Amino acid sequence: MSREEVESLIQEVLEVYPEKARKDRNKHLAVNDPAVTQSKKCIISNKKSQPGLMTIRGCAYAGSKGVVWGPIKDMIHISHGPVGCGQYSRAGRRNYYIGTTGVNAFVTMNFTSDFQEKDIVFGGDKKLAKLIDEVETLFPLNKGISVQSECPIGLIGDDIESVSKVKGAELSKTIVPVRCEGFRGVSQSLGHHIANDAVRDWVLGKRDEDTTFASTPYDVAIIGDYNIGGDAWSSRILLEEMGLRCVAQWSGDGSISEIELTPKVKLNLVHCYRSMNYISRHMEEKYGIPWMEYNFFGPTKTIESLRAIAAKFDESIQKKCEEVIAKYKPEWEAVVAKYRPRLEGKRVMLYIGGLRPRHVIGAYEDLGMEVVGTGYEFAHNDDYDRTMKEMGDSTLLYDDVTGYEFEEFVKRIKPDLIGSGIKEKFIFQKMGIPFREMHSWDYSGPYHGFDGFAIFARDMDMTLNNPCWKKLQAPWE
Amino acid sequence: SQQVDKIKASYPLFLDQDYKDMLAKKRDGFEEKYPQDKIDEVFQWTTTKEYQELNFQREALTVNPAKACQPLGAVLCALGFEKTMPYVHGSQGCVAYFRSYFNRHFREPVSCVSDSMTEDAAVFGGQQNMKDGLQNCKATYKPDMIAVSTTCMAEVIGDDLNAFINNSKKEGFIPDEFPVPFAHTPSFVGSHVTGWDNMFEGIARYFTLKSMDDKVVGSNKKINIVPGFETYLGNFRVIKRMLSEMGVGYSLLSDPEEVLDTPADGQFRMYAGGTTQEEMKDAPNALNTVLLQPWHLEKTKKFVEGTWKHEVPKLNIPMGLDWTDEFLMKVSEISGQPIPASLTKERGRLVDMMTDSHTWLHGKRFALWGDPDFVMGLVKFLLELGCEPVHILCHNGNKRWKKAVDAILAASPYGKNATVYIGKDLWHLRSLVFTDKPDFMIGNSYGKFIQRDTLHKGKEFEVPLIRIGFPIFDRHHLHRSTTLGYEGAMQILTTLVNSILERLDEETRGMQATDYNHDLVR
Amino acid sequence: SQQVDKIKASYPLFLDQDYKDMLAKKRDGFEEKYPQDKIDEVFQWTTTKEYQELNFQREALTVNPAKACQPLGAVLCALGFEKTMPYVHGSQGCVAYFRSYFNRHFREPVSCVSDSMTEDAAVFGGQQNMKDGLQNCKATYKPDMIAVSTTCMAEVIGDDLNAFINNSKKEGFIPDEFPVPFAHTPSFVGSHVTGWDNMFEGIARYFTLKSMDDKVVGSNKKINIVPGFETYLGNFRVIKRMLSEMGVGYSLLSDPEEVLDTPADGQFRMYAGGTTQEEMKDAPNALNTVLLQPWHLEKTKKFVEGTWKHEVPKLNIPMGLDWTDEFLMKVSEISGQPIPASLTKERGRLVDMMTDSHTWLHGKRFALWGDPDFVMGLVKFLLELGCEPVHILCHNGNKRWKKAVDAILAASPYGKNATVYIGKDLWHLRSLVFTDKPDFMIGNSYGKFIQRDTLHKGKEFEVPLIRIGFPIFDRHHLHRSTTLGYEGAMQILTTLVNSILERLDEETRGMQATDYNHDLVR
Ligand code: ICS
Ligand code: CLF
Ligand SMILES: [Fe+3]
Ligand SMILES: [Fe+3]
Repeated sequence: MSREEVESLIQEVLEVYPEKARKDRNKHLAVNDPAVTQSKKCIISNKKSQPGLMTIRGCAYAGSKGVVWGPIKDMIHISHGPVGCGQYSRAGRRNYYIGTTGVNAFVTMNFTSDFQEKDIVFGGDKKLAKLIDEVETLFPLNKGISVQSECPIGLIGDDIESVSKVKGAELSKTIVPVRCEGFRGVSQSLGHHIANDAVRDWVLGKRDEDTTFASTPYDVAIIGDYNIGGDAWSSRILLEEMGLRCVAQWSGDGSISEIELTPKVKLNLVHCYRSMNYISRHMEEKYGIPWMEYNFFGPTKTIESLRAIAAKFDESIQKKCEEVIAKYKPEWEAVVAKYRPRLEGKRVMLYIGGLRPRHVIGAYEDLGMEVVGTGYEFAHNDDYDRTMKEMGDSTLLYDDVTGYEFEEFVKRIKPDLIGSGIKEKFIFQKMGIPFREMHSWDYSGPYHGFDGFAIFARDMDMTLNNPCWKKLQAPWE
Repeated sequence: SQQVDKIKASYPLFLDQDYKDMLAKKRDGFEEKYPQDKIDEVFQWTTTKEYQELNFQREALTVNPAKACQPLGAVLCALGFEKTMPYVHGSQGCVAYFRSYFNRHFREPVSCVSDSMTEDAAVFGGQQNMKDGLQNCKATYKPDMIAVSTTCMAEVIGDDLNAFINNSKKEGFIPDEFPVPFAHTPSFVGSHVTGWDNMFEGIARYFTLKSMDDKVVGSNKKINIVPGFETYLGNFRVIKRMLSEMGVGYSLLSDPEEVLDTPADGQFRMYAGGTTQEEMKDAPNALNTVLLQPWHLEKTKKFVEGTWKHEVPKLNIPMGLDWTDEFLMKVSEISGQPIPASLTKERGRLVDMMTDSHTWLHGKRFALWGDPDFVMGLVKFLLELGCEPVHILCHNGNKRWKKAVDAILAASPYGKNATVYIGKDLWHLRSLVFTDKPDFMIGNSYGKFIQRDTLHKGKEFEVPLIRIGFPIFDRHHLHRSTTLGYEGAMQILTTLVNSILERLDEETRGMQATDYNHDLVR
Repeated sequence: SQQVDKIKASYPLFLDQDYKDMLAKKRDGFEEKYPQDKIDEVFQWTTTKEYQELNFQREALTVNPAKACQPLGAVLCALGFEKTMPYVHGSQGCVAYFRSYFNRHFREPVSCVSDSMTEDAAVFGGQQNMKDGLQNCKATYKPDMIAVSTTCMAEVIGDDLNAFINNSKKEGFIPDEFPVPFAHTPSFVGSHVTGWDNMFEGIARYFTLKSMDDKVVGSNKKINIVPGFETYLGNFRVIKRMLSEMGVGYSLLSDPEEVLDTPADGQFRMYAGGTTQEEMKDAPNALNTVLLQPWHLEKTKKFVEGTWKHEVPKLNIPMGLDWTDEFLMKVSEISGQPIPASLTKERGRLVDMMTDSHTWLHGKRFALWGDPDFVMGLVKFLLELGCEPVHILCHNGNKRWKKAVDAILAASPYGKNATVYIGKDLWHLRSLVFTDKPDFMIGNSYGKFIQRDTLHKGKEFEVPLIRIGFPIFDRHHLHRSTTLGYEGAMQILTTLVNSILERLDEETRGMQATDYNHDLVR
């Protein structure tokens, strides 16, 4: 509630900015109105960041190599360019997989061209060809190669597409070049689109003339779940217990074969709209496969999504869904009974770029917590159209919030908890507000499904109610 | 299925029967995985000598590098000055990755800004980006100084910072007297330490190049200290303590230990401590300047000798016993102050600890990697303990450094088996530790994946890892330790001897199998 | 058979096939060993709850005790004074054990003498032995003070120390002005901490009994600090640094840190540092006396409050965050010196580490043992960290201390599963950790066997040990660590978090089995 003083608070925070920066940043801060279906008249997103304001956004390389292509385990991903880009992104994301690392799985590995000045000056393509030959020599059990280009590759001028075609024809193995340069796009959002285009153009249509796969009318495909801490497995066990068979996972713990076999699926289950809606729409137009969004955050959203998914099949699937709901009711009911009293009525601010802030709000509300402010660094206008209904009235909405803006909002609102990334974790831990790392689940999890709800509740109780937060002020101060 | 009293995280929740069955169904149905026999055969092949030869015939592909890019070191250098904002002219992903890396290592907030250059700046350059970024950063975060480095994007398209900054100053974006030092830090040249050197040289040249008329060497009777790329707070603290104990006036340049160790008391200090601009202006009045890590501080050495007219001593990093003694004696000779009894007592205590633990350290084989100066100091100290380095790795080393390390090894009977590798990566080190098994590894957290690999071959082939270097991610508050001086040598000795003792204790824990050597007293 | 290039010690030489065959032949031929199945069944029965009931029904048998006798603590107390020779009135065999214990823990030479009483002295007393011992020790080792302790045998015989010392004084064996304090330390009463208390009270009474006329409280504007039985040098160092850093005049009585950390510079110093005799004489002139370890300094407190007329404050051991704060505030109130910014900066940094590590520290179960004050402060710090101390054991504790710890536990929600045991030994703790498994154990090296026992039941039943206490025998240079104050809190926090993370890394190192949780960043 109380929209007037949050409006005036926005005005006070926007006072330090220069005129141009103030004018732009005024469009990205809004007061939530749940009765609005078109966010374009209230908030503006997917615009460039103002220079020198400590934005949290990344690059398209992070949104392509580190997000979409990275979780695929049996392929080798070459960070084409200088070493640092692949160095800082190595094993930083907890996309879980099962495989022998260095033999048939290469997720935590860092393959890079390691460009020098002589590569910046004299071409670089022949180095790419020699690198592909060496990769084939030393890693024979890989099932594909992707070349994620970094910033200098486009700048110096290079044709990685011809090298990919020539070496793929010569070695009879798929090579996917991804022009995921950092300067392309204002955030990680365009990296998702570029990676989806690469999958569509070089991988998805491989098994078009093949019909050796025995498909059943219950086939589904999990798309947009990247198995953070085992999230995709927690969703998969619920989907399999409902009578469905999943042949593909995009892309957490995924494989090249799952991606190739996905077009033989009767229903596309899209968890993350922002990163895979492009490929879902393409597969709907080409192969005629319908797709829907589902939510597995908390018990209420899990039950709703399970019933909605079962509604697309025959009656046996609905009966199985009822069976699994009845089976898992006492578990989450006990978790709620144990943990809601400690967390009832506590306010939380969220800032995770992309799909997670609208999705997590139902899980928070399940434990009696209220979200007072939210925002995404890279989300588009359709995401803000989707999230306005979820959020409460006269609550704060931000888009690509700067460090100063977020710090001032947190100091004025004074929430009981903040869920965000590593770049702001210690900032707010210094000021004495409990903090949770939403992007990595603070090295815990999974949080999807009934099995993940218990871990979610335990983590939030252990962080919000920790005694260390009561010793910030010295007794003699 | 979860029990509300014993809630399981990913491990060991995904070890239940239902989850195992689900994963087996997934693998058997829709993965086309290779047979386990083939996987085992290829893994055993990867640990052979022929595979090592194939691995060392690499020229284009590098797997698991042990170095970063220059602007990371540039930001680390910029963080060490009072109320200084690191600014990276280029894309924003670079700054995001730098901040994430430093946050994960130090577990402290890291402040840096970018001009968010994009396709428009790729086509038409980033002059407007620089102007707007400088104005916005000064207006919002209110720094006394802005320290500008470059992203590889800005380096390839030939964006020159001098003209951009002068244009911004003369068009009213920032005041003309506002200090904006700059440096060019291409990511395809050198590594992070090179970026640190470039940025420090840029700042020193900005503050001292145009005021060399009234500067006389020795006027302020202090000694300048340049630490270099340092990620240990204890390394700054021990140098300050040792220099203040001798009564030597000093001036630490680019020390970020204050901003990187802010207290948690309900307030967020975005700036804390650091060297003031006055000490940078008065730097060439010092008696001399000492470079703590000279192998990555060569360009700043050229600047100091050519311009400041300082006879920079030829000193190694103060790691170990001999090199710390040489550093102390050189500082005493320069400053004219005698070494006090406290430092003699500390050195005697270090020698006592060396003699107490010499039995367990003799003949141990080590495979280490890191930065040139740190690796050289570590190899030297291992030679003074009777230990035997075997595989010495430096991904950012040169021929001169390798020759110096070879000369150091030749002057000790424990360096015959030791071999130095430059330009190699961690995959090469995995092959080396598979074919020539040492006792322990010494390096950053990236070596942990090597240990697991060895454990897959067998318990008797496992090579445990000791976490000394940058970055350490899997452990907490190890950045608070020391590596330089007698204190750092004491800590390193304790870590090594206790790792050896813990390994021995683990190997002899089976009852009625090997517990006869499970001694209470070691 | 031994290879000259690779020589094997007992492990793994005795794992060779010939040695294995010879051991099997011996066992099957002449040992008449029980069948292996019977041994396994008995071991399984020893881990059950019925065995725990039988073991807790013990009334006369003590197995694996966690304490020593009084003269050990008395010798440690005597070592804290300048040029003081610890003297033990009794047989010579136990002095050798004291010296061996302290040599194995501190890894430093410990000096002590005995009069070597024999059964001939048993039937007629040890008066002549005392005379000859005093004369020979004074002539040979030239001390400025001799502190006399009693072996249990001299206590059973009933030798009067005062009469023997006076008789030695008046007969010319020792000069009449030579200070020879004495204390009665029966080994069948209390434990080593009680011996420390007895020796300190004896020395204080010797030096400040007959001279209590020209004594005014608060004359010298200094605070007396009594450390008690302390085996960490870092504790003395941190107390001294914390007191001197805020400008408080202090007087550390019986500090041994200098004599137990002498440098190795080619010469042997039998005495070094310690408390001066004039310091003991000027003790009653202090404004107040602070006892760092009240629960084993009861008689010292009685003497101080009854003779020195000092209002001893109601202070706990400065371990943790709240208790260190209370100690600092009490010292500031007594001395009138405000707490400086450096101490609050250190407190903020410690809170920073707690905030950073609470995620991994929360909910873990610990079974700890040790001396009463160390155990109680460790429990308080664990409760501050959100940790669960489930099995609290103190062999030399009393009902008063148990009630105090129960009151401490009841004030925290994390003490719901906490049980305090007094008078129980390490076999009881083995049964406790077998029937109610905690996550970790916290104690001295004697717990290293319990871990082994757990590993025999299974890997999933193993309880790793954390070496914090006295004595630590299997690790090197752990006596230099800090335990009291903010610095000690940081060290303990780092040790606990890194032990937890190391256990996780070991558990998740299985390739294709559990390596899905082998996170690089933790
Ligand atoms: S892909 Fe996106 S920033 Fe949808 S780039 Fe990012 S593993 Fe976030 S809110 Mo890190 S659009 Fe996934 C995401 Fe969400 S890396 Fe993960 S946590 S659900
Ligand atoms: S936005 Fe993205 S992550 Fe940034 S560079 Fe560009 S592709 Fe890469 Fe890697 S190497 Fe270092 S950090 Fe950059 S400056 Fe040159
Ligand atoms: Fe921190
Ligand atoms: Fe010693």
